[PDB]
Amino acid sequence: TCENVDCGPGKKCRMNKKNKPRCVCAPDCSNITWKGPVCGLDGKTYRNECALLKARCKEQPELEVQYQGKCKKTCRDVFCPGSSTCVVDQTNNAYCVTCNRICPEPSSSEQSLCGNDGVTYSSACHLRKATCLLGRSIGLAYEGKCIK
Amino acid sequence: TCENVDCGPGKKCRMNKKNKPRCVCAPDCSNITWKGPVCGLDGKTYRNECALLKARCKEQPELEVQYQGKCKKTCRDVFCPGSSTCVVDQTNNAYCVTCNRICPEPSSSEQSLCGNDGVTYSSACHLRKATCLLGRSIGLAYEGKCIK
Amino acid sequence: GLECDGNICCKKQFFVSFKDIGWNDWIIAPSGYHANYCEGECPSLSFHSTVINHYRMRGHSPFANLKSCCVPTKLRPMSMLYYDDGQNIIKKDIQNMIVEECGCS
Amino acid sequence: GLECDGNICCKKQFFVSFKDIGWNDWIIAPSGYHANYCEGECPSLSFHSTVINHYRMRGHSPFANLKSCCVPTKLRPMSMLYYDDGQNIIKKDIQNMIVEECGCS
Ligand code: NI
Ligand code: NI
Ligand code: NI
Ligand code: NI
Ligand code: NI
Ligand code: NI
Repeated sequence: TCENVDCGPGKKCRMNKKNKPRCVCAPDCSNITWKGPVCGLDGKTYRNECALLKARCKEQPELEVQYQGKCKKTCRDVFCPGSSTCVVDQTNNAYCVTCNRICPEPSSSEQSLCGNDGVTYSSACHLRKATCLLGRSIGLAYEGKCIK
Repeated sequence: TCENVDCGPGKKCRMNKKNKPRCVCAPDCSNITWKGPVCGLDGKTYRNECALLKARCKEQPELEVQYQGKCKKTCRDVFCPGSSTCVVDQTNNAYCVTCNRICPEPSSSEQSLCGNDGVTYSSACHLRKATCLLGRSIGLAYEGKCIK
Repeated sequence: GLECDGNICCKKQFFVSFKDIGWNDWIIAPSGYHANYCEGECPSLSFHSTVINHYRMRGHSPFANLKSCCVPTKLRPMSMLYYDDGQNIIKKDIQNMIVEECGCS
Repeated sequence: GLECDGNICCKKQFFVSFKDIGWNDWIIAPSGYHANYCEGECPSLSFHSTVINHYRMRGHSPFANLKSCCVPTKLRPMSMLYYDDGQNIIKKDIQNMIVEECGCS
């Protein structure tokens, strides 16, 4: 009893352990161009893009390849696709992202922040922008303008 | 602005950090008979029953005193109230509970179980009953009747 | 405005007995509890509710036409002792067991 | 019977943009996602739903008159990178971010 069941693209019906009809993941892996390992947006290395597509169907609907090859520590050996650029997170894992560049200019200094780099940023947006663009956390030294 | 706010029994209105009116826990602790520490149903020792009543209002609506004094390991020094009796859990913490005594008798042996005690129990209900009554896990040796 | 009164969205205090349900031999303690539930008419938020709520704003495009309803907005844990698969006695503090507050989603 | 069609309880695919919402500088990645939502009419379960559902049975006493509604019955996680309070870059796999299935409670 699956003859009649239709589960749409990406999926197929299959008889389970207790005889019942179930829909299971079955993505199209028939023309993947890159044949090697891939690094998912979850920071996990997949054996190939087919394994990533099955995980996407099964567990993480927005999981995508963020770059080709195994997931890396540091941005040294990472090539980001398109206009994306590399950052590292809290444990030094590389991620390919598109950094925001638009920050409204505040009309006072109450939003000012002092980065660990000794630089005074006009707002959180400005510090976050320099951070993404640098490639790694700078971090907040304290709120307010840096003290001279 | 709390003059007008009424939050029912167990609670009072109090002005918070950002000036807004809020309802906060305030149970009646004015005639607690037992003055000492108590062991909550969560397995936590409370300084007194008032501290337990505030936790009940704040975080665990069914939290109750399960016995007086600090929570104990082993049932050796525990006095259970009423018709309740003592069992220990997985890490040897004492709990006062009311053991179920009613088990339907199965009409076959397919439900049979072999306990770690070498005893054949007619069903899971029967093993659970002996367990609660013993005071500590016996555990399943394997499904089916014990092999002679 | 939870505890139900005279008929909107509100919390109904409600006791379930594990014996009624048939779980009194599996659950050692407690014997039942005020699980509660939400009843009535709908004329802090999770991240998902928060992002979707933005597109529910009058006149928004695209527009999320979300089926609004009286659901729990606050839940509380309860401790329980029960038998696991090896028929061992286990205690846990289980989250989300009790409905504490109800509201229109 | 989720993906919405022609009007019962069903999952509506729906994309939210963190830029639309004003969180594009706080959330580094992704830039938006299909959060989805549930729409439509209501004419596996948590423990709470399971115990209450017993008292919803036709003719049951006591009776839980639960305000039934089209809500998510299945959710999925999504990875995200964002700035924490120290403005450090953090990655997490966040649970319950996406509505995957909808059903009448
Ligand atoms: Ni019943
Ligand atoms: Ni109760
Ligand atoms: Ni209440
Ligand atoms: Ni908008
Ligand atoms: Ni998407
Ligand atoms: Ni779907």
